[PDB]
Amino acid sequence: MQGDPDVLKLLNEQLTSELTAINQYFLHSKMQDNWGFTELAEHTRAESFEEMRHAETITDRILLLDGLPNYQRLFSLRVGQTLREQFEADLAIEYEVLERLKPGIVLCREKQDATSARLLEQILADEETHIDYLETQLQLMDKLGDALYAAQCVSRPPGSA
Amino acid sequence: MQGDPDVLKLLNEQLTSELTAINQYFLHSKMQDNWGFTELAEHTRAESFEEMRHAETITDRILLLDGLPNYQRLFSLRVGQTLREQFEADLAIEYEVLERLKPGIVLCREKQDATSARLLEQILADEETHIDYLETQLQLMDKLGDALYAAQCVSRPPGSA
Amino acid sequence: MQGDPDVLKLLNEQLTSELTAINQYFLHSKMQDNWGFTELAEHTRAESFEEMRHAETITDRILLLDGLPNYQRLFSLRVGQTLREQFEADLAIEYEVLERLKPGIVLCREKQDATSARLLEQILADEETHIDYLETQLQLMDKLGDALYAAQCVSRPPGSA
Amino acid sequence: MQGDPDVLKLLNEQLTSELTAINQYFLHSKMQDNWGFTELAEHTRAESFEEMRHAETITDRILLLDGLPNYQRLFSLRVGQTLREQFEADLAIEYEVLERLKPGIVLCREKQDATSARLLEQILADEETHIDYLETQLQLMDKLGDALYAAQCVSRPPGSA
Amino acid sequence: MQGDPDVLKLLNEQLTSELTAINQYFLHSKMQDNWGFTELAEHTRAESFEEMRHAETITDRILLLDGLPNYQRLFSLRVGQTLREQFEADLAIEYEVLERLKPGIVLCREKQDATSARLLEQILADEETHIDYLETQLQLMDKLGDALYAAQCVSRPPGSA
Amino acid sequence: MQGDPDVLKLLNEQLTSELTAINQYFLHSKMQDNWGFTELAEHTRAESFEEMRHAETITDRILLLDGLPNYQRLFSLRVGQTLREQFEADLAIEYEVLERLKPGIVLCREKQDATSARLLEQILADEETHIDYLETQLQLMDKLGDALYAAQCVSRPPGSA
Amino acid sequence: MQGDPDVLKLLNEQLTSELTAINQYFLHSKMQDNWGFTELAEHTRAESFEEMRHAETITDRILLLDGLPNYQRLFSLRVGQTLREQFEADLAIEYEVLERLKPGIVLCREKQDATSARLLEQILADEETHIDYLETQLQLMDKLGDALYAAQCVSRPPGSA
Ligand code: HEM
Ligand code: HEM
Ligand code: HEM
Ligand SMILES: [Mg+2]
Ligand SMILES: [Mg+2]
Ligand SMILES: [Mg+2]
Ligand SMILES: [Mg+2]
Ligand SMILES: [Mg+2]
Ligand SMILES: [Mg+2]
Ligand SMILES: [Mg+2]
Ligand SMILES: [Zn+2]
Ligand SMILES: [Zn+2]
Ligand SMILES: [Zn+2]
Ligand SMILES: [Zn+2]
Ligand SMILES: [Zn+2]
Ligand SMILES: [Zn+2]
Ligand SMILES: [Zn+2]
Ligand SMILES: [Zn+2]
Ligand SMILES: [Zn+2]
Ligand SMILES: [Zn+2]
Ligand SMILES: [Zn+2]
Ligand SMILES: [Zn+2]
Ligand SMILES: [Zn+2]
Ligand SMILES: [Zn+2]
Repeated sequence: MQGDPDVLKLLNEQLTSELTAINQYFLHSKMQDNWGFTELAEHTRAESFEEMRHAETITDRILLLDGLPNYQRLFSLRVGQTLREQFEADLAIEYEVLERLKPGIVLCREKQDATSARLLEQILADEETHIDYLETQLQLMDKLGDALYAAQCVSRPPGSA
Repeated sequence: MQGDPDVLKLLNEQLTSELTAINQYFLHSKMQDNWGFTELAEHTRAESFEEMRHAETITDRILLLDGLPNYQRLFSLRVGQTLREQFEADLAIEYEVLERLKPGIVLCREKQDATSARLLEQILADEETHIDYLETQLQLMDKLGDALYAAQCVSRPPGSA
Repeated sequence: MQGDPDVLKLLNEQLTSELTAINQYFLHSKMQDNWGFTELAEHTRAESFEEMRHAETITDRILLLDGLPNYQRLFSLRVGQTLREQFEADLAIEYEVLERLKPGIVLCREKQDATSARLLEQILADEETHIDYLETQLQLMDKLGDALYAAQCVSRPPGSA
Repeated sequence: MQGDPDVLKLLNEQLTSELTAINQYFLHSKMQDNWGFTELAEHTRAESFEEMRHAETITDRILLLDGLPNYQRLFSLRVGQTLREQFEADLAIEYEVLERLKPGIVLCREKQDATSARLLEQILADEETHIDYLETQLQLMDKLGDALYAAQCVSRPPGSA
Repeated sequence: MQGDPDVLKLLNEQLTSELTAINQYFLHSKMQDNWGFTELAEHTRAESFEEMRHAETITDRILLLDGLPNYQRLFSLRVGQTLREQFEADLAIEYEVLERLKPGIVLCREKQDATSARLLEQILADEETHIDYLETQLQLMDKLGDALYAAQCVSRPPGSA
Repeated sequence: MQGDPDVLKLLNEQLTSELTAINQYFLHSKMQDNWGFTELAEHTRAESFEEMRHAETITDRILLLDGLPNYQRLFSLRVGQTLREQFEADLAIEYEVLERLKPGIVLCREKQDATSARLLEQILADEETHIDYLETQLQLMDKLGDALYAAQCVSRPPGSA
Repeated sequence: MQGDPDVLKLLNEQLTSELTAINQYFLHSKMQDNWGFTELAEHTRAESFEEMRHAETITDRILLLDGLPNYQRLFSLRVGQTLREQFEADLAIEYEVLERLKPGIVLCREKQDATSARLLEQILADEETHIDYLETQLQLMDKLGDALYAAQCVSRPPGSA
């Protein structure tokens, strides 16, 4: 099938977001592991795999629509130097996803591509959950304190890479 | 620990190659799936996961050596538009790996970092096997003919993405 | 026990034939593997193991007869450069086995060494089976054509060594 | 087999380190247990057993090379009086192992004793990992604070020797 | 891939030595069986199979490097006529392997073929182990006496081929 | 049998001390439960049961020796109103057990009642263990701080009676 | 708890013996393995582990009594060059343990430390049993003769390190 050019442009920009999120989350999780925050690392790693799945889903749809998935381009990674900065870095990307997909979904349905819209509706709900998780962590750090919060991210006894 | 700066530059160069290989192979697998070569696509996808593992292994070592893993850089993807071109594209990056790692391993041992050298020795063996597979497929296409080779890459009956 | 000196000379000639057949078949199977004909390679390797078993059985009898097994001597290997040449090379040694064992068996039963004769009767029937297999493959290549026959010797998707 | 005299001297020096690390680690873990840090004690004990295993592996190779394993000599134990001191003491012998084995490995490979080299490459990798665990715990204590870190090393309810 | 011409020459000489050791060990084991040393025979036969596996591993590497495995040449068998002579025979060829592979591994690494070096490092370790076993048996025969040693090589009651 | 009058006096004083420790420990555990220190409560309750078993063992021996177990007398309970006070309370009575049983065991043996001595030796060992636990907890509260220590005595989320 | 200073000195002296017996026994078992006496080596290794267990038990008690376990000091190893010499060497340290612990036990009971006494009574019983095993083997060698005894310490077929 031939996809609509604007829908393909949109799926491709979202693809770039996902490939960027894969790297950002993956690296965060590895850095978290290396700092001793092994319990938190497991969770960030899983976020990474969800992004891998998003990238795949989008690639499929781009191919089905006879487009060219862009695996060449990445956005700028935000590599945080502390737990708080890492949550904010990943929060920043998730909110860029909303800014895009909120009008994006509406644009797909105007173009009468319900299937693309539904696919992006599913990704949006997944990213809204990530946002929810991240925002709650930053809120928890505020309530517990950085030290105390970080203590909930290590195993007993603390472990390593 | 502090890694030797030339060793880390080499580990990061290799990391970039792995990240590039992940994208190249994964896209190739998806494209093979969409063309109906679903049997071949399963194998190419597995090659992609092996690169993901290489990236991870290298990332760990760079961190242990207190370096900064570069997840920002990719090399240029070669996206082939036929099966032969895809094998040739993937073969071209595996050969780049050899050119890098062959003197690389010797440099690591000279710098007295035998652990990073063994890590790269293991990746090198893995990539030599990928080379062997790819060169054998290009040979087989010559022996069988493109059509008949391709016919061994579809299921019974042929399927789709 | 003292074996008859002509029977021991015969048993040793055949052992040399088996030791040669072990190498020829084994190397053919490894070659086939490296060409991508992995399915065919499994069958040639098994013919190798059959020859290994013949060599052992003969070895045993030579020893029981207080002879010296010759493990030093090999005949000339025919190392084929194509599937057809490999079948022909392997067929050529099986035919040499026939020329030897057909009068050989009669000779053993003349020397009143029935047990060695039965030993060789068993080997002869196994080699007649290999001849049958080989002759049928050469016929099949003529019926199917080289490429099409070879395509039945790869897996789906084609693999390698 | 007669081993190279310099290889043997190196293997024996490393043996002495292992025997020392056994006692230091074992005693550390026992002290940790008596302080109530029973969860951390299990990890420290395990490090002990890893050292016992290195001692054994080296002993075997010294014997295979007709040398005399030195079970008489120990280095100076550093017995720390605090968790931080203990990590620092154990870190200090692991760094001594690096300074020995990094040129040690190159020396074995020069003497053309690749088997001894490989054995020490494996010990090196193991000790690099202890170093990584140790430096991560010292960093964690700085991020969490001594009291909070310590509370991750007791069970719920806190236990004892 | 095209292997280095000098490394292929080495791998091929190693292969001749393995093909020779298969024959030597195998025949020794059969001879041991016919003398009644059936328990010892089991162990010698296994050594034979280990040599078969080395021959295989080397063949695969020669083929991956586009070389021609030499299945035609054998070295001179040393066929011992007593247990002591057999251990000496077999020890003789294990030592020739060392003479060859100690500088060989160094040469592979200089040629920047780490993978072939690693393959030979593995074989070297395996042969060092054979040497250790063989040297131990010859020393045990000295300690126990030939009769008494031999008595530990038969079953209860002694069996036969 | 008729026990020695002096050993019976000792066994009976020991019995009073056990009956007292049952009550003290049991009440402490219940109090700990009502404060929310439910994980700590489990351990204190078990200490109570151990004291019940000591009381039983002593009763049986007094009866076998035709004595009159004194189930009427208690010593003064020390009921602490904080965790620290409770450990101190319980430690106080374990130390009184030592004061009594150290010369007691010596006295049984002088009276030639080895069996009663052995029985008390077993109790002494059990109490030394209680002392070790208690002393460790008081030292841990010093290291961690009262709040932090107490936090290791609650479940997640904190529970109640 | 504060242990009696003389009890602590005795426990530490015995600790030194154990640490020495660990090394002597372990090395003996490794040497026995390299000589081909692999069946006897398994028994000698086990004695080693028993010594490790004594070392641990003593360490625990020294710690419970707020002493400093001495992991720095070793006595002189007697490394025997023959099976008979090894039994004699190991017998010589077990007899040193008797000479220490026989008055040691009486001294603990005088200091009214019955728990330490019991712990050393248990070690004494264990070492009395090693002494019995050791003196029985020396007697057996005299009854069977060295060669014949030795042949009961190898497997069938004789093995190696
Ligand atoms: C092109 C971007 C990528 C795509 C589309 C992708 C896709 C996937 C998919 C579909 C899986 C299996 C998911 C599952 O069923 O659990 C996966 C697994 C994995 N990926 Fe990726 N990935 C990408 C990049 C990366 C990168 C950059 C890394 C690390 C540097 C990485 C590391 C891994 C690891 C460690 C696993 C699982 C390990 C295994 O079982 O092999 N991936 N990926
Ligand atoms: C050309 C050199 C040879 C190669 C590369 C070779 C390789 C092998 C391999 C890969 C196996 C499978 C089992 C294993 O290796 O663990 C095997 C089995 C065997 N080989 Fe060989 N071999 C060779 C020559 C010989 C010779 C000269 C004999 C003498 C009889 C022999 C006797 C056997 C026997 C009895 C078995 C097991 C029987 C069976 O599995 O059916 N081999 N060989
Ligand atoms: C002298 C050098 C030593 C060597 C070569 C040595 C070797 C070993 C080996 C090979 C094991 C079993 C391996 C395993 O289960 O993972 C072991 C276990 C043990 N070792 Fe050592 N060890 C040595 C010294 C010590 C010392 C000084 C202590 C101090 C008490 C010690 C305490 C233990 C304990 C508690 C175990 C495990 C107990 C068991 O499994 O029965 N070892 N040792
Ligand atoms: Mg399509
Ligand atoms: Mg670090
Ligand atoms: Mg015979
Ligand atoms: Mg030796
Ligand atoms: Mg090839
Ligand atoms: Mg009564
Ligand atoms: Mg204490
Ligand atoms: Zn996503
Ligand atoms: Zn997301
Ligand atoms: Zn790779
Ligand atoms: Zn690759
Ligand atoms: Zn045959
Ligand atoms: Zn045949
Ligand atoms: Zn170590
Ligand atoms: Zn270590
Ligand atoms: Zn070999
Ligand atoms: Zn060998
Ligand atoms: Zn009690
Ligand atoms: Zn108590
Ligand atoms: Zn002991
Ligand atoms: Zn002992």
